[PDB]
Amino acid sequence: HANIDESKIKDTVDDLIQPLMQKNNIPGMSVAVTVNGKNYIYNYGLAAKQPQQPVTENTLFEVGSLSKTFAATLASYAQVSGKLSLDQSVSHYVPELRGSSFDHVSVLNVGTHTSGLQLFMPEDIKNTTQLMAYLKAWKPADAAGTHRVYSNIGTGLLGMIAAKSLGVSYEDAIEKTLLPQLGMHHSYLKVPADQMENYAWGYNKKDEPVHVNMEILGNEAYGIKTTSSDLLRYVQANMGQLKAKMQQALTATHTGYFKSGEITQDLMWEQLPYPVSLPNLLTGNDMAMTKSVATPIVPPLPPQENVWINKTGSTNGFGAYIAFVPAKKMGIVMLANKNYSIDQRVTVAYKILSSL
Repeated sequence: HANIDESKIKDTVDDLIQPLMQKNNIPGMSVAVTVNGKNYIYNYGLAAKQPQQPVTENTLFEVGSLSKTFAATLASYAQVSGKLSLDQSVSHYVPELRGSSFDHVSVLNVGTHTSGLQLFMPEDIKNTTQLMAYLKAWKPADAAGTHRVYSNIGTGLLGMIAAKSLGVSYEDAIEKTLLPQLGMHHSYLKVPADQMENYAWGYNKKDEPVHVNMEILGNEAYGIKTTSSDLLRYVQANMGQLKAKMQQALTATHTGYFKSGEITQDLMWEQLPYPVSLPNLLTGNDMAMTKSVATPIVPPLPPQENVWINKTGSTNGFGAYIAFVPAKKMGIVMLANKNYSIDQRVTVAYKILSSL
């Protein structure tokens, strides 16, 4: 249609996403954009190849490490409810780690990837007893609070501590409290039977259909399955656009606690100044697997409007990205059932938001 922006936006998104899916052999995608208070959802391709099933408004994707921001939101909710202090040590909340290295690791450290815990849970840890034995014996290579090492284990502790401070399991905290209060009714840690037909298959490097296997503390770090529509609601809630403790909690996760390279590290969210240069955005999204120096921001930077806030997420079979700019009330969710390179996710999102 002439003189309407939904047709302009669809043209921009189609022109970027269709060649992206072709050249990377991505079976299906959903892209959700919010601007000017309006929501636009674009679906492409196949949720499953055999039997064939299209991506629909109801399609659930694994979001991988986007899940970390829900653990942060829960910790922030516990903090605004008076149940959790981020500067206290991890062993203050987990008494079985009293006398270990976690006497000198704060909850803020695990919420900002500055504890020094490694990226991946050791593969032979499968129950709580083995987990506690590992954590009691662990020692970081540098003092907690000096370096940033992106960590699934640290995120797991953040979520576990937040849930315990609220008196519930993490799964209960997310599925019975957090997601319902956000109005995200088609977001799950465990997909129910009536939604299994909507659960897209992921396609791995060998193009085999795969679903993520949930291991210990996995819900906190990589467990969320959701629709692009529910995640767009999450983005809008993070920008204060929807109809008080929960809004306070969402906003407070945007507090800036450490500088590392080009990014400001918030509570799991990461941010860059806006307007953002694409080179710095690409550099800031290439920090997933290496150690970097981390410098505290004290007093912490309050949640800002004039910033680009983002998070990548991946599993073996899926690739996701969220970015939003509160000053412009604009945001994007990109979900795919193949794990394609982060530089391509970020570049497409930059091009789409810059077109608005």
